[PDB]
Amino acid sequence: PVKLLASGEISRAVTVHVDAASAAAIKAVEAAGGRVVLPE
RNA sequence: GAAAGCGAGUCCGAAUAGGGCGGCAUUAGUACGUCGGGCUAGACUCGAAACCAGGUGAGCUAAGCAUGACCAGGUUGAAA
Repeated sequence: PVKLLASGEISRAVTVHVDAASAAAIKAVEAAGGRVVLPE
């Protein structure tokens, strides 16, 4: 499976479809505008 | 990180000392080739004494069995 990690900092609206993400990765996509969709 | 796992953080720990990593001030790989070296094969070439497998030999020699052959001449003089 995939994973999102907080390294880049430009801020933009993005909708991510990863299988998991780090605390500061989710709390970075939302703060910049956008949703992170993790399955059931 | 032993792992679960967490993630530019993570591991010991009960939070503060530190290991390893990131940013590093910071630069990049991958495929094929030729060459250096490594590993694995007989591994630069040549050489054992030996160990193991299957077979060949008793026409030599050691013996055994079957059936044949051989021992001039002279001396001594047992029992009965």
